[PDB]
Amino acid sequence: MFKAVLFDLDGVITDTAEYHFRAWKALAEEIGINGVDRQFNEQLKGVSREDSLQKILDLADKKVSAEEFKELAKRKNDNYVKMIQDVSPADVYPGILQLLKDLRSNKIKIALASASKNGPFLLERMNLTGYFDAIADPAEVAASKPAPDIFIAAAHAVGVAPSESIGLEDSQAGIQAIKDSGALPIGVGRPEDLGDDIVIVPDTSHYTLEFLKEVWLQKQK
Ligand SMILES: [Mg+2]
Repeated sequence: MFKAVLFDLDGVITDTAEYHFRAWKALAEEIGINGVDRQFNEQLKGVSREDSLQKILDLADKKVSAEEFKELAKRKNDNYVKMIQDVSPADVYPGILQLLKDLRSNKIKIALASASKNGPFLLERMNLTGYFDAIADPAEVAASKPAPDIFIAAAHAVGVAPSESIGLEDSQAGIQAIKDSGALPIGVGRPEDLGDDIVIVPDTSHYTLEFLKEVWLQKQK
């Protein structure tokens, strides 16, 4: 039986991409760049802060200095911090709170496996701090997803080996990170984006303790 569940933040617990979008839209409007709409936000999914800023500058074929590029990326981060003050328990994805309650009552460890520098603050905004046993130590993460580092760190933070854990993710890079950590991946999303080899669920409402137990026992063959 598994002893821990390692949670990714964006796309599993909540939608932080929406707040990243509002941050980028605020920056674009300030510097006078049109086109940062909902359809453009899809080109920013799973893309780094630097490459995302470049895509926004590309919308106006705008060239900036290395110093101004750094300043704009900083200004976006400041915008993001202001945007996330609005995160509330209403932001929690369906089924996640009940899963957290069920894991805690069954003495199964809960860890946050996120590359977010605002992870604990977001859990606090969502009233989820009491369910989390530990957050992955950023000092033990040398490389990001697809590298297994973050999931290995999350498992270790709750006192378990990755092999005794289940990892929940919405991205292909994150699924690969769980696989290489030794933990069992259960993905969330469309089969067109994630692939056949692992167990995938359409949405987070399917992430029940009953289902996690079933999948775990099935993969012990
Ligand atoms: Mg994610």
